[PDB]
Amino acid sequence: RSFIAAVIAIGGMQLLATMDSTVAIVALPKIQNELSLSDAGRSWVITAYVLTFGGLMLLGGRLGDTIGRKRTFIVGVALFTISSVLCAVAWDEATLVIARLSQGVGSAIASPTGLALVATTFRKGPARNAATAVFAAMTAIGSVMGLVVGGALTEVSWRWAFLVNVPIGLVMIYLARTALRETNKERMKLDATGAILATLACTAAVFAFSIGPEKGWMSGITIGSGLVALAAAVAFVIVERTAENPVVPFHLFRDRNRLVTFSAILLAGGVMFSLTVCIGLYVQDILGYSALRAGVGFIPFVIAMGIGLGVSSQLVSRFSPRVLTIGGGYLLFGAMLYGSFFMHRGVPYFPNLVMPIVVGGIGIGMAVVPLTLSAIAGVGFDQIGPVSAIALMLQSLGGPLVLAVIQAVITSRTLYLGGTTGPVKFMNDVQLAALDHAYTYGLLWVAGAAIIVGGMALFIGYTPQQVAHA
Amino acid sequence: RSFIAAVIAIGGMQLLATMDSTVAIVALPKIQNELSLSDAGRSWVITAYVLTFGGLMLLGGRLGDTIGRKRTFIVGVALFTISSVLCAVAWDEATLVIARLSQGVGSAIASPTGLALVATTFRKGPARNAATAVFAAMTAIGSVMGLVVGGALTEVSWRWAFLVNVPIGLVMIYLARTALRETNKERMKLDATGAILATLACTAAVFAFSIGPEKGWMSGITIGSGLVALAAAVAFVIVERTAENPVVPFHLFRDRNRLVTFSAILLAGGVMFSLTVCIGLYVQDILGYSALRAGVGFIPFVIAMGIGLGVSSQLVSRFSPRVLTIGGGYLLFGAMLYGSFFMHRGVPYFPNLVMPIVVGGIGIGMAVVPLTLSAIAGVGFDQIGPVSAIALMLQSLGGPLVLAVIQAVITSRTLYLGGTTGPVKFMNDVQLAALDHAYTYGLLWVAGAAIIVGGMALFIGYTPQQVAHA
Ligand SMILES: CCCCCCCCCCCCCCCCCC(=O)OC[C@H](COP(=O)(O)OC[C@H](O)CO)OC(=O)CCCCCCCCCCCCCCC
Ligand SMILES: CCCCCCCCCCCCCCCCCC(=O)OC[C@H](COP(=O)(O)OC[C@H](O)CO)OC(=O)CCCCCCCCCCCCCCC
Ligand SMILES: CCCCCCCCCCCCCCCCCC(=O)OC[C@H](COP(=O)(O)OC[C@H](O)CO)OC(=O)CCCCCCCCCCCCCCC
Ligand SMILES: CC(C)CCC[C@@H](C)[C@H]1CC[C@H]2[C@@H]3CC=C4C[C@@H](OC(=O)CCC(=O)O)CC[C@]4(C)[C@H]3CC[C@]12C
Ligand SMILES: CC(C)CCC[C@@H](C)[C@H]1CC[C@H]2[C@@H]3CC=C4C[C@@H](OC(=O)CCC(=O)O)CC[C@]4(C)[C@H]3CC[C@]12C
Ligand SMILES: O=C(Nc1cc2c(cc1C(=O)c1ccccc1)OCCO2)c1ccccc1Br
Ligand SMILES: O=C(Nc1cc2c(cc1C(=O)c1ccccc1)OCCO2)c1ccccc1Br
Repeated sequence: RSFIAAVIAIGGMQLLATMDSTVAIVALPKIQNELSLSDAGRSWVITAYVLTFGGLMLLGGRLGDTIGRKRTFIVGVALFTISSVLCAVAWDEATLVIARLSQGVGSAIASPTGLALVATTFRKGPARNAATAVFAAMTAIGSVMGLVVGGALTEVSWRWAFLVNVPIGLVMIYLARTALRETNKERMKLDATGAILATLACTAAVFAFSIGPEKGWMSGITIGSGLVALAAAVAFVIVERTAENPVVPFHLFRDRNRLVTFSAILLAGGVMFSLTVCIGLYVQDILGYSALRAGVGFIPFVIAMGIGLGVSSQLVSRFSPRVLTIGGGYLLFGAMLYGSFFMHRGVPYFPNLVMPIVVGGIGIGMAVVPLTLSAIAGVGFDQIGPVSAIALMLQSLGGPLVLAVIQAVITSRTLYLGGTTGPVKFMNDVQLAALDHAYTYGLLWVAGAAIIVGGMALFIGYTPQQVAHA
Repeated sequence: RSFIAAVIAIGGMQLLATMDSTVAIVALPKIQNELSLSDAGRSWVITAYVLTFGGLMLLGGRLGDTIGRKRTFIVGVALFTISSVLCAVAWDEATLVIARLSQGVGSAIASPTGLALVATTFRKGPARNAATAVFAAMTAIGSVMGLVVGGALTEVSWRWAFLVNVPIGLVMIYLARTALRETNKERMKLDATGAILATLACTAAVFAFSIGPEKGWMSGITIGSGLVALAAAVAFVIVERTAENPVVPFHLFRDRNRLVTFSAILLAGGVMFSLTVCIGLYVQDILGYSALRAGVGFIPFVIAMGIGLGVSSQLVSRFSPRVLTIGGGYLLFGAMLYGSFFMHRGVPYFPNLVMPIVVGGIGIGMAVVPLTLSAIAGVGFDQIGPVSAIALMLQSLGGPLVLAVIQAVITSRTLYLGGTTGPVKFMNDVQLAALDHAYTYGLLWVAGAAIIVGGMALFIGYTPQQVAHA
């Protein structure tokens, strides 16, 4: 009971953040019908959460040291649960933006502390391997349940979908309080100036990136904000040289195996993000599956991923992360190749969707556990805070960068085959066939990126003694 | 009985040529101890066959159009059979060279005609697909038989190893005489100047490439012969402009999927040749399996390849050559990755050699049939000669080019890990471990080359109607 409550409590914010993220995507069309926030306002509800999630994440890593990791986990999760209630009673556009900003602040504080808790509470060995498998398991369970919950009761209203995080948020706070021990260490002074410039640089960079498409990549407010991001980043690096208790220990990423590992998760997160988005839009637009049936159809992904994670936890103590990452990616590579050739519209479910999803899930499950263990391998307790934050930050940062290239390929080929860059709701059934072949073509580009990820996975070079022993 | 005698007869030269090559490899050390031809002559027995095999191949493609494809097949195989008897009674170094030259001339005349017989004897449809599988099947049966026969009765004498080709050589002539019909077409005049310059250019290019390492890449006989190859090649291209009945129809390779397909088999053949040479030296030097037990240990490869060829022959009428080539290569990719991580000296047979060999065999067998069908797809009868000759030539030309890069990587890492560039018979068991890990490393570079082959295979764009229908 003590072990089971511990792993469930630690992985709670992974369940909440991913489940809330998918519910937001499902409920975004109906927010437009009610609030009438226009097409400009459609992205602010998504970018508001992302803006402060990425802005405050590096602050949230070191915050667990100077206040405590367990208290930081409850405080961060509690703010998220409260923010979801305010989000579900939004009056207008302004209230919904402030509510989404508050959720990201709560999730920015708690997400790094969740992975840092994995590193600290469970001693290296089978306990950390099992905890890592469960931590990555609830990441996938949340997203599917978001589709099912979002797709199930979105008909009655979109407000009820957001209130569903309150029962889950409260039970995780109850489990965390009654199953985690506040290890009383000496509190460490926070880097005031170092954290201010990091938060300023990250928020400004995200603002410029998000606001570019809306207003223009050279208008002046985009590059103007990017100039402030560059200025803060340079001043942050200069100040961190002589900084005590740094927000980012740059000296730490000189091991020649931390850089390789942290470069791998950066692009591996980009491949995973572009894969979920592309498959999500393809299932929604081409197949027309709807959220409820799409969510119920992805249950085999969760069961398949659970098998891959469970197997890999046992295998990580005998095989190095190098082979397991390549072995898992190899399975995913076949699943995406199969889905790149036999994925026309109207194909049945069992032979064409159950198999590649199940095979791909085991590949993702197998490769996630070794990467997570090697990310948090051999750091300490005074430097595990920021290192966990950077692993989350690089995972999320690689999403838009790779996906931007992929979406350009979808758009380029959709015009080449004959198609329109408008909404799917107006298509000629031949422009819609062009879009069908554009998505299937871009899946090869995602496969090309996955090859590069495996290319630098060959430089990881961690033995299983460092990551999953003692 | 007519179909079985036909397919066995047509692919007989592939059995002879491949089997003879492996027997010469196995028997080379014992030829040295008797004839005492020194290290300089060690390669002249191998390069003499290759020098004239590549030199006369392009002339042998057009030779069936002016004399007859059935007559050319019997004459070529008969000269190979007669040359093997002379090769087995060699008195000294000079006569062994002349005997190997005569074998290559017979193989150069028969090999292009053998693949031309596949295209012309069997109508497009299930007959050609089954004949292609058998044609490729007996290439691998021949290689493994060369190990088993070479390694079995090498003990008594190496001369008996070369006489084993006479019972097989005679029966393939008998089958070809009583199972192939001489389709009486009008004989087409031969290109005199074009064939002469093509033979001169190819022989000089091979002579310069072969004699380079022995004498040096800049001595004057290397670039001097290379100068003759370039002068002949340029003159050959000039006279082929106004050539009636050309030896190489350059205009034919402008379809944008003939170039892609023929570039695939060039580098696909280079990948395959480096894979057998690297695995052959690894098994010989590191594992110390000896020829007889190595040959018996590769019997699962023949059975595994037979399953792959048999499955692919039925699947090629429903799936395009694009997906089958990628599907076959994907299986080979996993086998080579598995062998690149869990292949140390001293590992057992069943878990570490039977599985990667069987999986790799099915992968190669699956990919071989679609490539062969698309290579000979949509040509005719008056241009099938040179097209098949070019396909055999590019397959054989890609071997040394890719293998030169792979061997350079093997050597470089052997020194990096701490090793010696001498023979394996003097090793310190720590320099042999460095060589062991060098071969395992170079298997990754072969896997990188296979990926590039897969990328080019996506541009084939043949439907199954063009290659395996009607
Ligand atoms: C991977 C990082 C490793 C380092 C990780 C180390 C760094 C520290 C963090 C550790 C914890 C994170 C791991 C969590 C598990 C991995 C995430 C995941 O897997 O989560 C499920 C996902 C939705 O949840 P998420 O919100 O997490 O999504 C991803 C995030 O957004 C961005 O990472 O859903 C899917 O799997 C999509 C389906 C997969 C398809 C399989 C292939 C079939 C292709 C056929 C084509 C058919 C259609 C045609 C189409 C054209
Ligand atoms: C101490 C350490 C070191 C010190 C420090 C030393 C210095 C650090 C080195 C950094 C990286 C250098 C190169 C990185 C680029 C990637 C390599 C690459 O580009 O080459 C990939 C290679 C060949 O192919 P290419 O054709 O590209 O090469 C030829 C030309 O590029 C084409 O012209 O392929 C492979 O063998 C990879 C095998 C695995 C792939 C199959 C499975 C998928 C992988 C995992 C996915 C995980 C998903 C996770 C989701 C959960
Ligand atoms: C492929 C061309 C397609 C276009 C073809 C179209 C063009 C026209 C011609 C068509 C007919 C040719 C096809 C014949 C079949 C393919 C050849 C083949 O397959 O023949 C068996 C081969 C020996 O016969 P060959 O003499 O023909 O050899 C090749 C030639 O020399 C050059 O092509 O043996 C082997 O398979 C080696 C073992 C394979 C290993 C599998 C992966 C395991 C890796 C684990 C590593 C463990 C050790 C570590 C190591 C470090
Ligand atoms: C008609 C069909 C057969 C055409 C498809 C063949 C090519 C047009 C495509 C198929 C896959 C593509 C490759 C897939 C992956 C990549 C990796 C890509 O790099 C990235 O994804 C980098 C992402 C980043 O910027 O962070 C560069 C192009 C490349 C080599 C692509 C080059 C073009 C390729 C070979
Ligand atoms: C010892 C540890 C640190 C592992 C490090 C190995 C990697 C640095 C190797 C393994 C796979 C290699 C790649 C495999 C194949 C290729 C294709 C190669 O070009 C070819 O087409 C090779 C075949 C040829 O034409 O000769 C260019 C380098 C590259 C990307 C290689 C670059 C170096 C890589 C990444
Ligand atoms: O995120 C997952 N899907 C999606 C991601 C998206 C997206 C849509 C989806 C959908 O699925 C979907 C939604 C409504 C109706 C039909 C399908 O539209 C914007 C970009 O992001 C996902 C969750 C769990 C498991 C696998 C996945 Br692919
Ligand atoms: O040609 C095949 N092997 C070889 C190729 C070689 C080579 C050696 C071998 C051997 O095997 C071998 C020979 C003697 C003792 C032990 C092993 O030395 C020079 C370079 O070429 C082969 C044949 C059929 C199936 C698979 C293969 Br890999």
